[PDB]
Amino acid sequence: MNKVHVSAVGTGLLKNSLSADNVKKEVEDLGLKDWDRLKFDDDRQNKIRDNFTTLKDLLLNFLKSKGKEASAELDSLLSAIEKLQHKKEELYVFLYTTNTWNSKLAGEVIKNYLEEEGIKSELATVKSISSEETFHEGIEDLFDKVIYKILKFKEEGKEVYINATAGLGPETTFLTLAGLLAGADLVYYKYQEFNDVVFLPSPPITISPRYLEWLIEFANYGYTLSEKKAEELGIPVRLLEVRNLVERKGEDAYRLKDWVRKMLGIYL
Amino acid sequence: MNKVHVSAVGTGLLKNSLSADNVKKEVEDLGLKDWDRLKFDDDRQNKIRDNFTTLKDLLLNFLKSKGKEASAELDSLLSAIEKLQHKKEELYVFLYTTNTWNSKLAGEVIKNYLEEEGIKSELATVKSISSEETFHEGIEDLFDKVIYKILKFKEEGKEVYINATAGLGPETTFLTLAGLLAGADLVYYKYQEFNDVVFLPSPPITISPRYLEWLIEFANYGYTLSEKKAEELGIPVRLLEVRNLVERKGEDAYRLKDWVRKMLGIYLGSEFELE
Repeated sequence: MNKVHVSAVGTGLLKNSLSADNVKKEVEDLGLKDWDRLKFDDDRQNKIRDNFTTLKDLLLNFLKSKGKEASAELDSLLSAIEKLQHKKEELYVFLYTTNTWNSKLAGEVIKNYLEEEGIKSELATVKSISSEETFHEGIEDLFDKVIYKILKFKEEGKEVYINATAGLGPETTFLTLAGLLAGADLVYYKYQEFNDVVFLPSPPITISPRYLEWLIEFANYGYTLSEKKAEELGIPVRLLEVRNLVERKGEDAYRLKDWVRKMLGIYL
Repeated sequence: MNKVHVSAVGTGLLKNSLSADNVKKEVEDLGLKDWDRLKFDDDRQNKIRDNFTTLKDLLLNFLKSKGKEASAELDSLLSAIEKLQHKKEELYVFLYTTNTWNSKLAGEVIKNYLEEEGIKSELATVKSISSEETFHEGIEDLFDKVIYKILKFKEEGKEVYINATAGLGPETTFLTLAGLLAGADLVYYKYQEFNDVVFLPSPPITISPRYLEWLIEFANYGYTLSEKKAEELGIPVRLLEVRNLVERKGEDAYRLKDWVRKMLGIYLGSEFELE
């Protein structure tokens, strides 16, 4: 399994499955009508939790019935595997989703489907983003659960392919960017439109070397300074502050942002 | 205008405006029910072109009436401007949209609304992506109309902020990545289910220097290398082929892919192939 595909999983499968009368019936009977849009802390998440095994089998039967197009994630994954001619014996699919019952339901059904197709996979869960505070925690969690896994796959000598299709705006862009900094080989994307997988300009990137030297220096003075130590060591803290890398936390001091610490994990 | 925001414009505004019964009426009278989802070469694009002034004023009055939240683009842009405290005198908004009448309609209304709010802006158009062939041409045009414009704004000494809200999937991942390579300072995004904009980790990035040296070497040898010659230069052509940087041309030749040459224009200058 030298060929890893990485993909987020959303709730599109749950929404699509309401097209089957048997699923719609069960979802309405359980009181789960808008199950594909439940927020992280909606009490109706607990109806999914309580019925998890029976909802898994129900959605796996639906997906078996309808095929890969029931999941935009499966659809992009399996199309890309076909287009790249990756063999099942060489494949590992790293799925991730938010730690919410509706998302985990989708992820486990996709994992079970791939395993019956003879493709090994895992499902990792990341904190939900429900607010601006939790956005930053969510990003850090993506570094720990996903980006560091990419880095480790690359150090084992695996090829890593990122499915940009699935996910909400900012998480997919962050996944792609940080994924490429971690050494991912290629990013792809399926348009439903023309039913074909394209390869994004996936240039291999690094943190700008001027900036990486300054940032590694910070991680030798704790994780703050005073302004006469930054101009001291040729660090344009104004430019660091505009580019969102330091926060004036001190009172003429500067401070190194937690996501930046996580990211230095790629290099140190 | 030393604070430049870059944002795509989509047809969400057109769809949203049908909430207002005066707009819905007028659009339905012209036979423009699905005007937010027309394909680039749908004959109804001509009905938009032919009624453009009328539809512009109608959407602009709807926008005035219902507020910025009728456009995910305006909403993210103006929320971001507020959160960053960017002043009207310092602002310039570079909008871009596909060269289709429904999109140009959305873009002109947003441009007009920003200008009435005292924000100078311009609207560039880029080729439609309607297929796999057109995907690559589409990306090249985004390099030429948007990414090279970011490079120019940076060379003028301006700061550049990218609105990563608006767009289908792949365009905004491309704009984020290539815009950061071109020196963009910050990327932001507005979540619907909150009132506020978040700032993405917008790390300053460059092409990996090992790869940039390898890719520049192709340019010195006519953009093709034998496997043997690639070896003598320390260029791992099979790795480059896995990352889609080169394409195998015959039994024993590797050619730099076209897209890579657009990206190298970031470091060598847009015209570098012509010298």
